[PDB]
Amino acid sequence: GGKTTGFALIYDSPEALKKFEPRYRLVRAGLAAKVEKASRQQRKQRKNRLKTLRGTAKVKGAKAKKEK
Amino acid sequence: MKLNISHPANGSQKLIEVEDERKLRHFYDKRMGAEVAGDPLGPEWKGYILRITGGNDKQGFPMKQGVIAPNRVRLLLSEGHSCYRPRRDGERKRKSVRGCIVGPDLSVLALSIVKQGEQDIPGLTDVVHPKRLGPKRATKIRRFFSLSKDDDVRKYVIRREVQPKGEGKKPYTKAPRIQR
Amino acid sequence: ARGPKKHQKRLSAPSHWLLDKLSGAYAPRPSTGPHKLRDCMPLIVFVRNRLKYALNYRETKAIMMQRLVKVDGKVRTDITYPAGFMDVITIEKTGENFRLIYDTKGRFTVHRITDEEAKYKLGKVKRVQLGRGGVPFLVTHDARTIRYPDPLIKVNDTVKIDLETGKITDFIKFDTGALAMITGGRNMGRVGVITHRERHDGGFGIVHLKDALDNTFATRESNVFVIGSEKPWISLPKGKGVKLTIAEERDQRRARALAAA
Amino acid sequence: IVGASLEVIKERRSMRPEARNAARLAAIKESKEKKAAAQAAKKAEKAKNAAA
Amino acid sequence: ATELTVQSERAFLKQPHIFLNSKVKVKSTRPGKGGRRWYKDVGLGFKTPKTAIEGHYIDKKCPFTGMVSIRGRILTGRVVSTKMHRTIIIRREYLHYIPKYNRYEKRHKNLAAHVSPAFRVEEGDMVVVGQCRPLSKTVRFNVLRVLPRT
RNA sequence: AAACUGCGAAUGGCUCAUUAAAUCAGUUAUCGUUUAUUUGAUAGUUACAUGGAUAACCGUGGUAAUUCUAGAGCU
RNA sequence: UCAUAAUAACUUCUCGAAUCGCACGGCCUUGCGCCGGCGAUGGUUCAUUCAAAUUUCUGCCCUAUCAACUUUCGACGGCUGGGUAUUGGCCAGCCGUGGUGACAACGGGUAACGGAGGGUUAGGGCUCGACCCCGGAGAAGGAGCCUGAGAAACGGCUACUACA
Ligand SMILES: [Mg+2]
Ligand SMILES: [Mg+2]
Ligand SMILES: [Mg+2]
Ligand SMILES: [Mg+2]
Ligand SMILES: [Mg+2]
Ligand SMILES: [Mg+2]
Ligand SMILES: [Mg+2]
Ligand SMILES: [Mg+2]
Ligand SMILES: [Mg+2]
Ligand SMILES: [Mg+2]
Ligand SMILES: [Mg+2]
Ligand SMILES: [Mg+2]
Ligand SMILES: [Mg+2]
Ligand SMILES: [Mg+2]
Ligand SMILES: [Mg+2]
Ligand SMILES: [Mg+2]
Ligand SMILES: [Mg+2]
Ligand SMILES: [Mg+2]
Ligand SMILES: [Mg+2]
Ligand SMILES: [Mg+2]
Repeated sequence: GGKTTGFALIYDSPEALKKFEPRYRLVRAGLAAKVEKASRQQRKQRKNRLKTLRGTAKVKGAKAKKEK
Repeated sequence: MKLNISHPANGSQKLIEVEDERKLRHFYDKRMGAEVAGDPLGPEWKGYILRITGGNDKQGFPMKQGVIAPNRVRLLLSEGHSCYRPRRDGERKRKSVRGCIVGPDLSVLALSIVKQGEQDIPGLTDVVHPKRLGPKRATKIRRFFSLSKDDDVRKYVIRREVQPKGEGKKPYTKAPRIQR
Repeated sequence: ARGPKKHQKRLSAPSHWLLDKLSGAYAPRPSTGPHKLRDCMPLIVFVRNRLKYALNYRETKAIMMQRLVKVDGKVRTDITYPAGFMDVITIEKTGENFRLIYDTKGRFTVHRITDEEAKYKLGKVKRVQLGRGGVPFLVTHDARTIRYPDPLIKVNDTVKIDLETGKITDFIKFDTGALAMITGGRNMGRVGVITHRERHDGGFGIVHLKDALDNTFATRESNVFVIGSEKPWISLPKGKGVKLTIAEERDQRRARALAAA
Repeated sequence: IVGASLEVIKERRSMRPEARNAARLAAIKESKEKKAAAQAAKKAEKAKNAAA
Repeated sequence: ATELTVQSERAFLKQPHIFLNSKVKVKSTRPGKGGRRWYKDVGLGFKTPKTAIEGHYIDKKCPFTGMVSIRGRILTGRVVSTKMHRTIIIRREYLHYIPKYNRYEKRHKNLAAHVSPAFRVEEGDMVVVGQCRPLSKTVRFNVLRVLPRT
């Protein structure tokens, strides 16, 4: 046929739209940019790797000098 | 067999290498937490008395106060014991610790200075290190400076200075947010 | 089984919620509160599935965080809050008030009420006795306890609640000739007048009612809820709970359809 | 302590009571005049705003 | 029932919280208040027998002058064994229906109940029992009424 | 950020080895008991504010080896 | 012998707020004085909610080449206690001799988790159900325990056996 059916939302102000709309819809319209992230497994693998360090896990190279 | 010597008064620590056994003979058969004289270590140690605090075995196990044995024993360490850090509420784990009787088997001793001698140590007692933090509670601030009941404890807190990374601006001051 | 449950499986939820068997595997699992789990009205089901104000689960909690919706004059902020019989739901921003009441088919329906009527409630009394210090008190069907009540009030009666100060203002005795609405059983939602009551020592007494159209039915005492003597105090929904048979419903359906169009 | 060298601590603990007494009197009046200034500023401003 | 003596045991048998040594004497109609024997009424149209109120026996499991409440089912049966001490066995008979063959068959069950010294029970008599809390390994009912003999 | 403290981790998901009045089904009882959380009520017998510890952090180490840990100094 | 109240006493003995965030206000003896709003987090008892543990009645497949069974060291009941969140032969002492069975007990088989239900149909039936919903049990085989409102927990700990 030549008929099409969908859904529509009309917002009071442009600022009210960005407050309630989901992010993925914003990317479709081009208002907002996409989020850059790593894969789901790489994020999970990194999370479990940091469970073996206690305190100031950002830099842990101090243990390289123990062997001399 | 290394020695770890610490100076609580000056807040300084040092590590020395000792290879001659007859100097270490007087340390043997002593218990953890006892008093010993440092004279056999050398002429520079005259007038010094030291306190035995702990040590490590050759395999790496630490000494535990309260167990009388020259060898090492397996124990069921609960929460609150010395060489155990539980990972879960109510957890109990069986571990192995080395006794509190000093012997030739251990690899490192830990000991501290109780009484200063006439001579100085080249790298231990000739330098001092400052404290890190001042008091934060309200009553402790008053006692430290011997203030009266109403002396505006706000004004007497210790404040240091810090500056940004490379902004070129002036440094500012930091304060501890008095509690109680 | 090693503790209490926290999940509700779809296809096991109460039937009167009218939930589709597809589109997911779980159900809202109403939280603990003043009303029983079997017969309650979770707020998310009311807002999203009946009023259709919120599209999905994510936006249902967005409304609640703004404290827009309140029940019995006090704002509630959890989506799975168990509402029940006689509760008053007020949304000030849109400007209407709701009362939760059964229809003739045994399920909750939307029912507009005026602002003047949305400031009082009524509930069945559960027990009367002396508390700590000798102070008398009673508890209603929605876990409201009130001290210093009228000594004439006994169990199984109903009391009008101010809902602003929580004080009893008038009451109705439980006796023959009263007007009552059923809350449980197969005769759920019917409205009738108590004809007479028969009691059995050892529990489970029964009462006989009579409909407006001279129909007759019976129910256990635990399912009868007095709402008035004559001219019921609350505003009844459309149909007044008369329970037309299946023959009349299709007769009425086509008569209404052809008359309008 | 790192914040104050040893000369600072004993200087502050051994300050004579006369200096401390002056500090209390200087501070107590500073707040009093500060409080009074805010009290008069608000009461007069509301009068002219109401009039015009 | 036939009991030779009331105090024939290691300890002293008495109803709890019934004070018996008072200097002043006061006469009251109430059962437990004045210091005389205590008893209650079970209900459900069950009348306290005369032997209970005026008897001297001590029993902590009797529905009358005891610490047991009766609630639940009420059943009937015929006694088949009376050879224990204050305990009897009753026999209940019924008919089970087999659907395929469209007819019934006989079945029976055995029940254990506690009998109070107020009643006198013989073999082959019909009794009425009421449910109570567990009093033993296999005793959960209490005798209430003894039907008259033919 | 880190670390102390509070809460959760006893729900979910998987499987059918054991089990023949046992599990289980419909129907009763708790006047024979425990109950975090939610909801509603409810407690008149130096004070303008009490006392000692500990982690993160700084610094000195051990063991081939693990989400192992020692002794010293602040709050 | 309930709710609740009163009296004589008792206790390594409790609880009755030394906690936190927004607003910037009002009195006159103007003292760095007094009073005052709404929330968060806690707290003793009763009620409620999600429950949980025990408990009444009736109902399960084949087998007699299974006919008598249960009490050494509780098997059925009485009494005084001990223990448990509580009842109870659940356990300790003392005293009686009972309890189930041809209306099929007791024992052996099950290529047996139970139920809602699936397949096949004149009616009556025969057969299957590990499996999306509800209840129970288990985490290689056995036992023991810590924390907690809730576990005899195993993506928690201790020991032996078997693997590694
Ligand atoms: Mg009842
Ligand atoms: Mg919580
Ligand atoms: Mg927990
Ligand atoms: Mg589960
Ligand atoms: Mg699978
Ligand atoms: Mg509360
Ligand atoms: Mg009482
Ligand atoms: Mg007993
Ligand atoms: Mg026989
Ligand atoms: Mg089967
Ligand atoms: Mg099997
Ligand atoms: Mg199955
Ligand atoms: Mg199988
Ligand atoms: Mg399949
Ligand atoms: Mg396996
Ligand atoms: Mg907890
Ligand atoms: Mg398990
Ligand atoms: Mg296990
Ligand atoms: Mg696993
Ligand atoms: Mg698990």
